[PDB]
Amino acid sequence: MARKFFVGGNWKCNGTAEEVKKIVNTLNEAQVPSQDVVEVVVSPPYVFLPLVKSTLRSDFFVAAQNCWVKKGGAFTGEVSAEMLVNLDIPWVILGHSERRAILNESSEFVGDKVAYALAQGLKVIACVGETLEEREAGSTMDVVAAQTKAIADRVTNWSNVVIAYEPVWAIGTGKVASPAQAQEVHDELRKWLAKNVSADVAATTRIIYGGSVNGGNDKELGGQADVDGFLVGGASLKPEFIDIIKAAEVK
Amino acid sequence: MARKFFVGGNWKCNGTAEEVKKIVNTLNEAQVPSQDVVEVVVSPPYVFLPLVKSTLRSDFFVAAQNCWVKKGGAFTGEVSAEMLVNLDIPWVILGHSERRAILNESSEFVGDKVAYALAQGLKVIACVGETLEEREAGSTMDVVAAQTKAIADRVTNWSNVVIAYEPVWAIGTGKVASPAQAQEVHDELRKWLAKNVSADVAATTRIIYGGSVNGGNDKELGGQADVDGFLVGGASLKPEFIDIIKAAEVK
Ligand code: NA
Ligand code: NA
Repeated sequence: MARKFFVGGNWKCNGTAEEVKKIVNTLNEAQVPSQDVVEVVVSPPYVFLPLVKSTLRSDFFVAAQNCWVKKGGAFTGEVSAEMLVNLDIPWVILGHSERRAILNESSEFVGDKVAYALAQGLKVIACVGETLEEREAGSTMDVVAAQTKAIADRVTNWSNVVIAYEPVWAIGTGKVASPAQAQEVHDELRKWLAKNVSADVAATTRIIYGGSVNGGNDKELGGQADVDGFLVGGASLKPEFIDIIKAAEVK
Repeated sequence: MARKFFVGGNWKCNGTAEEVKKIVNTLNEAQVPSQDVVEVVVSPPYVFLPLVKSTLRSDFFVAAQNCWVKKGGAFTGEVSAEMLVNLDIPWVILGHSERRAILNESSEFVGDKVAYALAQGLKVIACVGETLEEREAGSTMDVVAAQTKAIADRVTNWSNVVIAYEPVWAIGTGKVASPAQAQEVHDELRKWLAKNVSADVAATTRIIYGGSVNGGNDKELGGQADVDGFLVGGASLKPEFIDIIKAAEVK
C-alpha cells in the first residue's frame, strides 16, 4: 500500500498566546485533502501544547519539538515523554538539526530519545541531515547513514517513525536545493533502510523533506518517488502552510 | 532594610495534570507568613506553566525552570524569555546544577541567559555550586566565584536577581551538609559580591540555600546570618513545602 503523505509544521521558538489562537483558527477553517490522502502534524513550543491540543481540529495532530532521553525526575528544565502522553500529545520531533548543532545533541543521544519516546507510545519525527561542509567533503550519505544507524540500532518497530531529511547545507547558506537533489538523498536513504533494516521497513516508512518548501517547489518535491511529504519551518506559522498541505493532492 | 526571606520550589521534571491540580489546591489552602515576611515562587515544567499561573493563589509567583539565551526564532525545542513574559510568568531559574552538569551549560552561557532574561523583565534565580571533587580539591570558592563572576560581568542591575547556592557535593553523595557549612559558603559569596560588585549589592541580594531542606534543618539554616531562604527540590511537590515556607517566621 502506498505511503500516506505526511505534512509536519515545526513552529520552532515562536509564538504568543494571541498569535497561536490566530494560527489555530486559520487551521480550523482550512479545507484540505482527506485523512486518507494526508496526515497533518503541527508542533508548537512546550508552553502552548495544552492550548493547541485543546483548540485544534481533531483531524490534525500535535507534536512536541523535543523531549527528554529517559524517565523524568531530577532534570531541571526538561519535559519527559510520559508528560507528553499525560497531556495527550501524540507526536514528538527528535534530532532536529538545530538541536544537533546548537544544543550539541549527539547521534546516540538522539537515538536513545527516539527509543524512549516510542516505548512510551509517542510517534516520532526523527530528523537527520548534513551540513554544507559535510556535503562539499563528499560525506552526505556517510553522515546521513551514521545518524540513521544510531537510531536504527535502538528501534525494533518502525511503525510509529517518520524520518525527516534536512538539507542543512541549503538552509541559510546561499545554496538552493533542487527537487532532484532531494530525491537523490531520499532514494539513497531508503535503500540504506532496505539493506540495514528490511525491505518492508524501507517500503513503508515515510521519509519527508525538511528543506525550504513553498508554492514554487511543493508539487515538484511531493511528486518525487521517495519524498513522502514535508517538515515545514517558517511557513508553518502562516496561511501558506495550508497550501503546502494541499500539495498532497494528485488528481 | 533586612532582606526578605525567599522560598522557591523547583518541581524539576515531574508532574501530571492531576498531580499539578492537587499541588496547586494544597498551596491555595495553605496558611503561611505574610507577604512582608516571605516571597514564595513555584516552578513547574514548561507544559504546566499556563495551568499553574491560571489557578495558583495570586500571592505566590510562578517560575520557569529554564529559558533560551537570546531572542526566539530558529531554536527548535527552546522557550524564549519573551514567551514567558507573554504568558505572564514572572520568574525563571537559570544555571541549575543539573543543566550545568547534564546539559553542559557553561558559566558564560548561563551568564548570557541571566542578562537576556533580566533585559526582558524577568526575575531570575541564578544558581551556582561545586561538586564533591571540586570541594575535596579545595576549590569551593574558586568554583563558586568563577560561576558568579560570569553572571556578574553581564549584570548591571541586581534588583531582580536571587542567587541560589547548591551544595552539589552533598546531593546524592553520602555527605550531609550542616547549617554551618552552608553559612560559610553564603558568607564568602556575599563577601565576594561586596568586593566585585558593591557593598550595597552584597547587602541587598538574597542568597538562598539549594541543598536538602526539611523539618530537621529549615529553622537552623534559615536563621544563619547569610542564608536568606531556600531553593527546594522534591519537597516542593509535597505538603512539606508549606512547612518550609513557615520557617521564614521568627517570632
Ligand atoms: Na512522493
Ligand atoms: Na537568615
